[PDB]
Amino acid sequence: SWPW
Amino acid sequence: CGVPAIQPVL
Amino acid sequence: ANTPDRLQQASLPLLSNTNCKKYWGTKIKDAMICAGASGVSSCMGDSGGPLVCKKNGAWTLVGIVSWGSSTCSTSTPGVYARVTALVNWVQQTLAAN
Amino acid sequence: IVNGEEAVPGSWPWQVSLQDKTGFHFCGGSLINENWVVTAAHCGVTTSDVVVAGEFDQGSSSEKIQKLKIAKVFKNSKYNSLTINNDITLLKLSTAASFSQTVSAVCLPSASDDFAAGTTCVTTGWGLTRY
Repeated sequence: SWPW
Repeated sequence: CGVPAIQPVL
Repeated sequence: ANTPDRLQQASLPLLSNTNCKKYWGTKIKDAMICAGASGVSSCMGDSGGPLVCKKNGAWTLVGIVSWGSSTCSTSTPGVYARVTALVNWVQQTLAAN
Repeated sequence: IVNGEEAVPGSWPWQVSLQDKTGFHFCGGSLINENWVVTAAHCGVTTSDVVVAGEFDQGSSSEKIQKLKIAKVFKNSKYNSLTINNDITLLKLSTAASFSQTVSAVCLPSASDDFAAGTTCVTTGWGLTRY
C-alpha cells in the first residue's frame, strides 16, 4: 500500500 | 455548491 | 510512470467496508470508504482530491483520495477518507476560525 | 487516475492542485467555499505550498488560474499517521478564491447521510495514469  | 456551471460529461 | 497535464476523471462504485476488508483486512477503519476495484484506480498524485457522488442534483464530497495499492491496480479498491465521519470536525473548524 | 479519461475543462470547478514552491503538483483538494480547501492530512501541506484553482491543463499558460496562498493548515487532530485514518486537512486561504464559471464549491454531506455500496461516484485529479 502507499499514500495516494 | 455542487452544481458546476460547465456540466461534466462522463 | 505517466503524469498527466490534463485533469482526469473516472466513475467508480462505492464498496462496503465489510467487502473492502476482504482485500485490505484490518487496515480499513470506520472513517474510511473504499471505491473502485472496477477497472479504474486513483493513484499517486490524486491524494487529497475528491470522490463525489451526485445526490438530489448536486455533487457531494463523499471521499477524499487517501491510499491504496502501491501499483494502482484497477482490480483492488482504493481507500478514501469518509467525509461523513469527518464533516462535524470540518464544520467546527470553520465556525471557530 | 489509471484508466480514466480527460475531463471537460472547468467541469469540476472545486478541484484544486496543491503545488510546492518549485511548482510541482503533489496533491489535489476541493474548495468548500471561497476561503477553505479540503485535502488529505497525509499530503503534508504547509503554508509554503500554493492552492491552484481554475486549472485544467497544467502544461498550458493560457488558463486564468488563481494561485492562492495558504494562511494556516488545520490538520484534523484525529488523524493517525500510522494507520492513515481520519485523513483530512483544511487549508484556510490567505486571500479568497474568486468564484466563476470554473471555480466554485463542492457540497458537503450531513454526518447522517447514507452513500450505499454499489452507488456510482466520480473521482478526479492529476495523479498518475500509469504506474
